[PDB]
Parts: sequence; structure tokens; C-alpha cells
Amino acid sequence: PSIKLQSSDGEIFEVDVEIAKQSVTIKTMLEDLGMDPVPLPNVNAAILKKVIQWCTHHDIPVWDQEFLKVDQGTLFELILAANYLDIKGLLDVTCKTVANMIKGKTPEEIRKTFNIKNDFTEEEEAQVRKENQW
Amino acid sequence: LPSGLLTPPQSG
Amino acid sequence: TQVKHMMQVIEPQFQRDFISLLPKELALYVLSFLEPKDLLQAAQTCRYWRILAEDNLLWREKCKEEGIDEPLHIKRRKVIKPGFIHSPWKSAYIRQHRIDTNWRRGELKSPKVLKGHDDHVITCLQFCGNRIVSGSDDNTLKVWSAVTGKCLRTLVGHTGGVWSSQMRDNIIISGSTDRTLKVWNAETGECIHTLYGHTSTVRCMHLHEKRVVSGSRDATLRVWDIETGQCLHVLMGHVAAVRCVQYDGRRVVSGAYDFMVKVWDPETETCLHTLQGHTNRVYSLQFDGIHVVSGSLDTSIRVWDVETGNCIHTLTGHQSLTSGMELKDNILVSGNADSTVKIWDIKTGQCLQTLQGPNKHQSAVTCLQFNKNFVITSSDDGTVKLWDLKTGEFIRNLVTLESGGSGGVVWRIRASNTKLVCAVGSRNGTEETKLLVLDFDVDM
Repeated sequence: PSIKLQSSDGEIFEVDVEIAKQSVTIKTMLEDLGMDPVPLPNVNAAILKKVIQWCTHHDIPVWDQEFLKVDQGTLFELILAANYLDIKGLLDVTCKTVANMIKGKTPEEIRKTFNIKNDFTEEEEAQVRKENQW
Repeated sequence: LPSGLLTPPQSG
Repeated sequence: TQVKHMMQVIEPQFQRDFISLLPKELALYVLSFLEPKDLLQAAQTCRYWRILAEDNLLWREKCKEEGIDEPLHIKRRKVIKPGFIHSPWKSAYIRQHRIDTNWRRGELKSPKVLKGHDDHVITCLQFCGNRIVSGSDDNTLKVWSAVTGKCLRTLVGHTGGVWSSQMRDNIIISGSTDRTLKVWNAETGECIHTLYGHTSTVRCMHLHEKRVVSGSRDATLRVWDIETGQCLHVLMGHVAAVRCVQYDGRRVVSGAYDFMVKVWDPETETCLHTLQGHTNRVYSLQFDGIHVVSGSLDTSIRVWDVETGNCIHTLTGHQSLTSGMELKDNILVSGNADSTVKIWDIKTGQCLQTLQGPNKHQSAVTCLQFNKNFVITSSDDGTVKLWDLKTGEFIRNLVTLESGGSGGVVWRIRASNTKLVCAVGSRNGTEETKLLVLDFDVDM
């Protein structure tokens, strides 16, 4: 069969159930509340179109690593769509992809990657380095 | 007996 | 909570970064994928991050990782301005990391020297939360304080040399050549029981709860009640002296000079199994309720199945007497007169590591201790060495007796998470007998 879901944008998507039911949020509204067109206020056509792509495709696997080779803005979007839609798989993979961006040590280097300004005062930074010494 | 190891002296 | 309480008091505003903008929870889900080494760097990024990285529950699970189970609630007082709600689990994790680092490359703080047992030998050592008990052939035992240094009591009573010992907070048990065992009160230092039954020297003993089993040169073992002071059972079947024993409350396992290892059911004074295989005296034993491990003068170490009596592995490789062994989670470490120490997996029989190399011991390994990170070895060469258990590499010499090459010897060692107790002396007069207590604790 096939169910239809409406993004926040107002765009309708046709997706084979089961692929869509990978999202427990969508699953719940379909089997429990019975929403003809499933309204997804927190996900826009753009991102929704991406998660559907990830779902229809189902230690970071080789592909999800390529599929998430997107820019930060998107990743941030996927984290939320996954959480909102409740897709444990997608959520893990994306959050993990962000974590890997930190694994590499060096406070100064982690900033260049996430911007971040060193808002620590003379003494504060010195103290922070002392506490988290390795 | 290797040096550094011990046992009580023989009793009988 | 707690992390929320921090944001609304320090007020870290306007951050142009990925995690500062994510809902609190999702940032935490993300930070969880990092290893402690990282969480510590990430915490130095900025105030916002620092506050997140201090999520108590993120660490409670990271402590279960290193097996901490106990968070530390530290030092109070007149706060530095902008407060910070520290994570007990985090500080607990860091404490351990610093302790490990102290052992590894710290900086040897001169140890407390505890003089005692003049011109005599220390035959057994016991270390139990702050209390140290030394056994000697001068016929006495001395209870010490690992904290101060002082001798608290001297258990005088035996008429022969003390050669075996056991302890469990305030209950000390000794085995002497005078053929008796004695139950003492560590605090008052008074003898409360004298156990008669053995006719020859009481060589070994293993304590489990309210019962103790002793092995003697009379070829028998006796199971006693530490409270009543009565002898409950007598295991007869060995032809030669019983050198080592293990007791888990269910079965008694013993190794004797008849090249045999016997498994007993004490209640019915019956020998369930006689393990044959070693071709010479068996000196050491270890038993985890499932596997009995025996070390012989024959060079081998055998691993047996207590239930069937079947030999499972015949661990070969050492070249001389395996004097001491330690078993834990199917990981075995053996100290040998060939001056080597070996680490084995008694499940597969693989010899994971041999501790040798340019800084190996020069003579027989007299004692050893180990945990998930290190192996600690003592020798007649006068040193106590620290080794990395995972790589099998030498780390450093914790103790280096100046008289090591001319008589100075380290007979035994006991290690707690935070300190090391060494029994030192010499057969000639180059080293006064004493205990050395090293402290690897950290200031927190």
C-alpha cells in the first residue's frame, strides 16, 4: 500500500508504508489517530524529502557517511527531523557524525570547526584547563 | 631453592 | 535540571555554534558519543559547552565504563565568584585517571618505612583497608597502620615461626610451625582461639567468611570455624605436604608435594577429585569456583575443570618454579623463578604477554599483583616493577633497593587502588627487615 504525508511547506509526499513507519511519530498518527494526510509541521518539504530518502534505504556505515556529507545547516535539520519524527537510526547516525567532528582534541581546534568564541576570562580559562587536565 | 623464596626449616 | 540551573545563573548568551543551538537534550545525546578524553577537551571550548559537558548523568555512565560505581563528593568552601555545579561522577572519574597517572609516571614520594621483625623474615603479608599485617619466622605478627606508619600491635603467642596468614577486617588468622593456627583480634591484639589438630607445620590457609581451611606438612587439611574455634572437618588423602589451598565455601582445592591437586567437598570429608598431570611438586593454586589453576615445580601451570576433574589446558613456557599466581575474570598472571611473569587467558589458553625485556627482573619473581591496567612484580633483585597489562611493556621501577644486588630483597607486595605495601629484608645483614608503604593517592 501507500500513505500520504504533508510537510510544513504544504507539499504532499507519497511513500510506501513501512518505509514511512520507520518514523514512530508517523507510525503513531497512521495506526492510532488515523490521519488521512499526515501533517508534519516541524519538517519542511526539503528535509522531509531527505529523511524519506534515508529511510527507503533501510560504527557509521559507508553511505550514511556520504549521505551526510552535507553542510552543518542540513545536519542540524536532520537531527531535529529525526528527533521530531523519532527515527532512532537516523538520529544516531547524524548525532554521531557531529560527535566525530569533535573527536580530535584541542579546545582551539574545536572552535575553528564550530566557530565558538573563547568567552573565558584570564583566571577562568586557566582554571578550566586545570580541572580537565589529562 | 631459587633465592628470594622460602619455607620453614625441616622439623624432623 | 542542574544543567538548566547553570544556564539561568551564569547566562552564557549568543553562541554561533551547532551544539549551543540544539535543544539541551539533543546536545547531550551528541556529547555522549565522545570518549572521556574528548569530553574533557570539549569542556574547555567555552562556558556554554563546559556546562553541558558537566552533565552528571553523562559521566555516571562513563564511570560504569571504567568501573567506578562510587562518585566522590569533595571539598567545600568560600567559592570563587560565578559558581559552578561540579559533577560528582566526573570528579570521581578524574580522580581515578590521576591516580592511574600517579602510578604510571607520577613521581615516587619516599615511602613510609616501618621497621620491624629485626634480622628475621616476613613470611606473609595482609593488607585490608588501612591495616597491614606482617607475619614472621620470629614467631610474631605485627598489625600496622598504612595511614600513619606505626605498629599498632604485636601478636605474641606462637612458639614457632609464622608462615601463613589471612584477614578480614579485625579478624586475623595465623599458621605456625608450632603446629597450631591462632585466631586474633586485630584491634585488641588478643588471641581468641588456638586451633589444635595439625601435627606438623601449618603451611597454608584460605579464609572464606566464617570458615578457614589450613594445609599442613602432615599431608592433611582442616576446616575451622573462626567464631567457635572448632575444627569442623579433616581432609585426609594427600601423601606429601600440602603447600597451597583455596576455599570458596563450596569446594576445597589443594596442591601438595605429591604432584597432586585434590578437590574436596568438606561437609562429607570426601575427595571428589584427584587431579593428575603435574610431574613434580605443586606450589601454587587459584580457584574461581569453576576452574582450578595449579602451578608446579615441573614448569607447567594446569587449568582444570572443577566439575569433571578434566585438565583443560596445560600452560607451558615458564622455565622454573611458578611461585605465585593470581586469577581474575579468566585472566591469569604467573610469577616464576625464571624471573619472568606471564599473562594468560585461561579460556583459550593463549599466553597474552610475557613480562621480560631490557628491564626484566634479574632473579626470581617473589610476588605479584594486578588490575585491569597494571601488573606489579617484586623480586630478589630488590625491585618492584610496574608493567602495562595490555601491552606487556615495562613502565618503571617503583622500588629500587640500593642493596638489591647484594642481598636486599622484596619478599611480598600488597596493592590497593591507592597504595603499595612491600615486605623488604635480607638473609645477610645488608637490609634491615621492614615494610615499605608507597602512596599514589591524589590531592582532591
